[PDB]
Amino acid sequence: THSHGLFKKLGIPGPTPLPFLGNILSYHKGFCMFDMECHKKYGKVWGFYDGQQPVLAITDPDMIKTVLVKECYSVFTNRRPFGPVGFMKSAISIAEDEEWKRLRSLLSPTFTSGKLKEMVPIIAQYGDVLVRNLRREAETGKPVTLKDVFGAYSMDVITSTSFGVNIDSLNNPQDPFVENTKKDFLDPFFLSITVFPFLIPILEVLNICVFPREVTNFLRKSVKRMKESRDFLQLMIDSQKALSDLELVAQSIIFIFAGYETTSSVLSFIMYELATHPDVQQKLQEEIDAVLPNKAPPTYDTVLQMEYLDMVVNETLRLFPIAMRLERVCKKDVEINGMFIPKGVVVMIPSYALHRDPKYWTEPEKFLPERFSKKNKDNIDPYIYTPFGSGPRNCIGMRFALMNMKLALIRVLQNFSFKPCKETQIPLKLSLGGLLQPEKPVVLKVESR
Amino acid sequence: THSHGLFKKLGIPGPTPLPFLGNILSYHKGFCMFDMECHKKYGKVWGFYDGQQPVLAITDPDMIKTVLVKECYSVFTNRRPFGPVGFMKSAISIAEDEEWKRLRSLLSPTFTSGKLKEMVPIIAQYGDVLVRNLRREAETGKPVTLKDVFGAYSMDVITSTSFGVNIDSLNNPQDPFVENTKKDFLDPFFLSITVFPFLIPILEVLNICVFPREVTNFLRKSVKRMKESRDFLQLMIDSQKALSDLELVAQSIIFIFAGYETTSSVLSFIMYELATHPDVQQKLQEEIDAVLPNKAPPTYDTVLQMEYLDMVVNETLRLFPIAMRLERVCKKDVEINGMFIPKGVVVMIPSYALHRDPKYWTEPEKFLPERFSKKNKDNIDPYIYTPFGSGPRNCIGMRFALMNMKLALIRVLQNFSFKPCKETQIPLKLSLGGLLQPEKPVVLKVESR
Ligand code: HEM
Ligand code: HEM
Ligand SMILES: CC(C)(C)OC(=O)N[C@H](CS[C@H](Cc1ccccc1)C(=O)NCCc1cccnc1)Cc1cccc2ccccc12
Ligand SMILES: CC(C)(C)OC(=O)N[C@H](CS[C@H](Cc1ccccc1)C(=O)NCCc1cccnc1)Cc1cccc2ccccc12
Repeated sequence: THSHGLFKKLGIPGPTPLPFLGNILSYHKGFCMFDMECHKKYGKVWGFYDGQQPVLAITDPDMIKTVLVKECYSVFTNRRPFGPVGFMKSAISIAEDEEWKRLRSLLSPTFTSGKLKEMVPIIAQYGDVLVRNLRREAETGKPVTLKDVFGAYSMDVITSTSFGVNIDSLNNPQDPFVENTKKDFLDPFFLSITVFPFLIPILEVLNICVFPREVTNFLRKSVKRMKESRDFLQLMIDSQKALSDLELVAQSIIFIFAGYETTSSVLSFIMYELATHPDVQQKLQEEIDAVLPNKAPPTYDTVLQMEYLDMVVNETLRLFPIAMRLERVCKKDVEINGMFIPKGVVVMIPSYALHRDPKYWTEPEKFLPERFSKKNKDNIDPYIYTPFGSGPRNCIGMRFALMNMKLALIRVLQNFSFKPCKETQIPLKLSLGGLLQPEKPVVLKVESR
Repeated sequence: THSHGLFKKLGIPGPTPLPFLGNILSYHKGFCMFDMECHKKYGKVWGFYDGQQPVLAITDPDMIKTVLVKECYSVFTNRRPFGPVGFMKSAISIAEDEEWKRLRSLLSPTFTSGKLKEMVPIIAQYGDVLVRNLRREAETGKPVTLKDVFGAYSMDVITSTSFGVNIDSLNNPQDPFVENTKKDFLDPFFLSITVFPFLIPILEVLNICVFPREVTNFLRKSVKRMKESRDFLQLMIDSQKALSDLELVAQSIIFIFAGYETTSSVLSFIMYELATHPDVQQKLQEEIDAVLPNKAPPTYDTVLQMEYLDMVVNETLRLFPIAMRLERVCKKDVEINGMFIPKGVVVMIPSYALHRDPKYWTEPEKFLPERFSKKNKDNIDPYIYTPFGSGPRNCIGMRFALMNMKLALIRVLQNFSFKPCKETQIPLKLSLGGLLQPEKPVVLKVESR
C-alpha cells in the first residue's frame, strides 16, 4: 500500500483503496456491475486499484481512439501482464511489443477475404452435421441445451478450419482430440494473481501454468505429427524471422479457445433473444428464406447480403460483449487529450457498461435490433460499440467469427424454431463471476419446420 | 546453506552437499541407484541433504525396529512433510500425530479377517470379467500390455470394494467415474518442492494442490451422493470424535490410488518374472490346480493354503518394492541404539537397496522364489524385507492387497500362459525416475489353456 496516492494526487476521482487489496472486493457483483456503478457515480473518467496496480477507466470517444488506434504503437502497445504462462509467452494475444508486431504480421494473411471465402465450403459440411444432431433431439420433445450442441459445432468448425481433423464431436464425446479440447478472473486463484503479482515469477520458475502441462504436450506433439504427416495450420507452416516450432504450437492453441467458447457462447446468446423475442425470429427466418429459397445452402456472398442477420448479431454483441472491457498498458509518461498518464498505468475501456449507457442508447437494456438498421446504423459511435476492440490490436479473427456464426444461424433458422421453456431463465441473469456467461445453462424448446 | 555442517559434526559420513541444493543431483540415476551406491560406499550408516533438510539413512535391523516399532509413538511418529495438499491434510498417510492415531483407529476395523473374507465373493465376480477381456485378446494373437488390462481389474476391484460402483472399466474407457480415476518425485516440480519447501506455504494459501481441484470436487459430491443414496464406504459411514464429512471424502481418495496403481503395478511385475522364468510359471500353475481342481473358483481359505503363490508374491516384492524407501520425521533429540539423533532430522530406511544387498541375499538380483520357502523362510530378517513397512505405521491395506493380487493370479494362471515377446524388454530396465515402474510398458504373449 505504498504507491496508492496516485489518484488523489492527479485530482482523478474513484473509490478509496484499502491497503494491499485495492478495489477488488467491489468485484463481488462481477466486473460489469462495478463498471456500471462507477460510470454512473464518477462520470467520464474514474480510477481504481487492482492491488498495487492502478487502472484508469476512460469513456471518451476521441480519447479511446488515441489509445486503441493513434498512439497504439508509441504508448499503449501491450495488454496487462497476464501470467503465469509458460511457453504460451509467444502466443499473440499474450505476446508483447516487437514480438506481437512480428507475429501479427506472420499471422495476418490467414484471415483475408480470399482465405475466408475458401472455408465457406468446409464450414458448410459441418452446419448440416448440426441439423442431424438437432433433429434427433427435436423429434424427442426434450428441451435442448445450446452451449452443448453449439460448442460441438464451433469445435468441429475449429478443428476442420485449422488442422483438417474431422470429428462428430457431439456423438463422439470420448475422443483424445475431444476430451483435451473442451477443458475465470474472479475465482480463488486469480484473485491471488491480481494481488500477489510478485508471486507470478515464483511459478514461471516451476513450469507451472494456467494451461495444464498436459493438454499442451498432447497438442504439441499432435501438431508435430500433423506437421510431419502432411486450414489455419496449412497456412501457418507455409509461413515459417520465421516461426519457431514451439512458437507455432502456441499460436494454434489460442485460435482454438478463441473460436470455441466465443462462437459457442455468442450463438447461445443469440438464440435466447430470438426465442424470447418471437417476432424477431420471425422477421429473420423470412429474410433468410428470401436470399436462400427452398432452404438453399448459404454462400459467402449471400451471407454478407443478409443485413437483418448482421443487425441481429450486433445487438446481441451489444447486450453481451464477451470482452466486457478492453485494456492496454501505457509505457510512457505521455499526456493524451489533456490528461497526464504516468508510465506503468493500465488503461481500461469498459465495454459492457458503455454498451448499456442510456446517454448513447435509448431503452438500453431492451433488445431492439433496429438500432443497427442501415437507417440508424450511422448514429453509432464506432468507439462506443467495440465488440472486437478497435485498431491495430483489435480482434484478429473478427471476419471469421462473424462469418462462422452466421453460417450456423442460417443453417439453423431455415429448419427449426425456438420457444421458451418453463425452466428457461426469463429474463436471463448474467454471471456474478468474471466472464460473459449465463447463470443457468441456456434451455429452450426446439420445433422442426 | 546454513545448517549444513550437521553431518561433518556428528562424525557421520556421506557425500558432500553443495550450497542450496544438497545431494539432489545424485538423483539423476533415481533413488535406488543412489541408495545402492551409498550403502556400498559408506556402509551401515550414512547421511545426505535433501536441500536444507538432513536425512539419515539407517540399515541396522535393531535400529530399524526402534524407529518403526518401539519409539514410533514417542519420537518417530510422522512422515516427511509432504505438500501442498489442500484438504487432503486429513488423509491418514499424510495426517500427523494425534490425527493419525485418531484416524488409524476409526479406519482399522475395515481390514479385518472377517471383513476381508466378506469381499472374497465380490472380488470374485470381477476376476472373471478379466478373463473375458483377456480371451478376446488371447484369441487375437496380438501382444498384451499388462498395466492396461491389470489396472482395469484393480480399478474395478477398488470401486466395488469401496462404493459398490460396478463398471467394466476396460470396455468402458469413457465413463465419468473412469476418466477421473485413472488420472513422480523427480520431475521439474517436485525437485523444486524439495528445494523450495518455503514455497509450499505460498501454495496452500492459493487452494493449489498436487491433486487437481476437479477430481476431488467430482468425488467430493459423488460420495455425498452415495452418502445420501444409501464396501469401504459402507464401513466408513457407519464409523462416523466422529468423521467430518470432508474428512471421510479424503480417506476414500487415498484408498483408491493406494490400490489402483500398486495392485496393477505389482501384478505387472509378477507376470514379467513368470514369463521370463517359464519353469516357475509351470510350478505355480501346478500348485494352483492342486488346491483348485477343474479350474475351481478360489476361496479365502484356499488362497492362504497356496504357499508357492505367497513365495512368488514376496520374491517379486523383494525385487520391486514399490515403497523404495521408508521414512519418518524424528521429533525429539533422542539418542537411539547409541547414536544421537537431533530433532527435525528425517530418518530413512532404503528398502530397495536393502532388498538387493549380497550381505543378506545370495545371488541378490536373480529371481529365486525359494528364498521364501517354509524351509528357508526363517533366515529372513523381518526388518530387512519390509515391503509393507513395519509396525504401528505400516501399510494399513496389506491383507487386502495381498489377497486382492492372489485372487487375480489364481484366476489368471488357471487359464492363460505368458510367453516373452521380441519387444519384451529382457532383462527389464527400471525407471531413472522416482517410483517403481518399468522403462517400457510391459509387453507379453498370452496363450489360452
Ligand atoms: C464472437 C467472436 C469474437 C469476439 C466478440 C472477439 C472479441 C475480441 C476482442 C474484444 C479482442 C481484443 C481487442 C482489443 O484488445 O481491442 C480480441 C482479440 C483477439 N481475438 Fe477475438 N473475438 C472473437 C473471436 C475470435 C476468433 C474466432 C478468433 C480466431 C482466431 C479470435 C482471435 C483473436 C486474437 C488472436 C486476439 C488477440 C489479437 C491481438 O492481441 O493482437 N477471436 N477478440
Ligand atoms: C502391493 C500393495 C502394497 C504395498 C507393497 C504397500 C506398501 C506400503 C508401505 C511400504 C507403506 C508405508 C509403511 C511404512 O511407512 O512403514 C504403506 C502405507 C499405506 N498403505 Fe500400503 N501398500 C500396498 C497397498 C495398499 C492398499 C491396497 C491400500 C488400500 C487401502 C493401502 C493403504 C495404505 C495406507 C493408508 C498407508 C498409510 C498408512 C499410515 O500411514 O498409517 N496400501 N503401504
Ligand atoms: C487484463 C487481465 C489480466 C484482467 O486479463 C488478461 O490479460 N487476459 C487476456 C490476455 S491472454 C487471454 C487468456 C487465455 C488464453 C488461452 C485460453 C484461455 C484464455 C487470451 O489470449 N485470449 C485469446 C482468445 C480470445 C478471447 C476473447 C476473444 N477473442 C479471442 C486479454 C485478452 C486477450 C485477447 C482477447 C481478449 C478479448 C476480451 C478481453 C480480453 C482479451
Ligand atoms: C517423503 C517424501 C516427501 C519423499 O514423500 C512423501 O511424503 N510421500 C508419501 C506421503 S503422502 C502419499 C502421496 C499420494 C497420495 C494420493 C495419491 C498419490 C500419491 C500417499 O498418501 N500414498 C498413499 C497410497 C499408498 C502408496 C503406496 C503404498 N500403499 C499405499 C509417503 C508414503 C505414504 C503412504 C505409503 C507410502 C509407501 C511407500 C513410500 C511412501 C509412502
